[PDB]
Amino acid sequence: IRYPKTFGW
Amino acid sequence: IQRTPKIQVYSRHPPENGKPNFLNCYVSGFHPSDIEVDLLKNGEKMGKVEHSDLSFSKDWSFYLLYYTEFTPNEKDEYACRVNHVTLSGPRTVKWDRDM
Amino acid sequence: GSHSMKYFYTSVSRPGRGEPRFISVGYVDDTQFVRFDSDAESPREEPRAPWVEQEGPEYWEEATRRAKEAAQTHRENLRTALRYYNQSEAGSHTIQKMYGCDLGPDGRLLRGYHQSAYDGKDYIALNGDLRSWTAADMAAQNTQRKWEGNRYAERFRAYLEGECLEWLRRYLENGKETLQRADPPKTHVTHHPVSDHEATLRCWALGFYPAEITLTWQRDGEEQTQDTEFVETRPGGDGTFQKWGAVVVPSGEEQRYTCHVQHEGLPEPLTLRWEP
Repeated sequence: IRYPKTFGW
Repeated sequence: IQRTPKIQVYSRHPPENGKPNFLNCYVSGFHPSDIEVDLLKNGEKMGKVEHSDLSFSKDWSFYLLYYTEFTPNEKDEYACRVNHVTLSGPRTVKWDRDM
Repeated sequence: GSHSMKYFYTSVSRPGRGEPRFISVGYVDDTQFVRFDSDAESPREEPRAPWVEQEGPEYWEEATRRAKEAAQTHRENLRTALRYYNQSEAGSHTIQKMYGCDLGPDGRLLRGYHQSAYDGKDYIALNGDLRSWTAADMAAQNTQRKWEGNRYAERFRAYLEGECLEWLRRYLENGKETLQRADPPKTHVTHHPVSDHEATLRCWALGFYPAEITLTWQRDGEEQTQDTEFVETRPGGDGTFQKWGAVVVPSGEEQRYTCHVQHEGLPEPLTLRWEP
């Protein structure tokens, strides 16, 4: 399963 | 940074003349991901060539597997042609049943 | 006996040719099971393993959602990077990101991964302690600071010990006969004369899983690096792996060379000689 949140640079 | 692709053209199983088999061209350690790969029979692009989904390894270099179904013999010659920004023109690697 | 789940992300900007291409793939150990491509005719999370197809619609919808969100954010990261390194919007650039978790035999988290590169070079990576970040340059220090500001390492750690492990175990159970297998390599030695005073010995290892394997040549019981060529482990195209190691030998000394193969599917390591 993928990680829900994606971090912005 | 740009990296030159490595090419390995080989068969899934040990080749036997007249016996159906699978031809693979494995391109790795290249960058960027923009690349063109062709499987050739006697210098001409084969009928149905597909490839795996783009992925990369520890050093971030990409790798792809192109493949088709082939039945090896003695008179036919198979090869893999690769085009990449790091390559001065297309590079062609003939399939060697010893490798 | 220690398994792993990893996701790989690749975003490539293509000025003038529309939005950047986004390709993400999921792996359990050395087996791909999912795939998302923004250039697919109907972009969505797709199964690439037989044992993941049994997941109901909710799984594929949620996975597609997360994949798309990742694509958007990556697209924003491209722009942010253009601003950081002060680069043109007419040039092509690439962001790569691998993450994932290692399930230990004791059922607890063994290893954690969250690392990302820009244009093929390290950008920012989660440290082994799973609490701090390492930035490769000045531009990445901004990302590091702002990631520390919103406690992202901790938030990812919650996933590492949560959904990641749960779903990893699930995948392991569902694909037991293909993921928890240890298929040994079919091996053999071949002989290929180089001239009249030399000949190449090639040690083969075909159809093994996982990809982890060791091939060495020895002369009189002593490892040899001189005049040897070991090719990069390659996929079979059917879920297996291959590898061969060659050594150039003086004609007449063939019987003093031995090939040594170590693999998880092998009860004991193999010692092979050329059998004409």
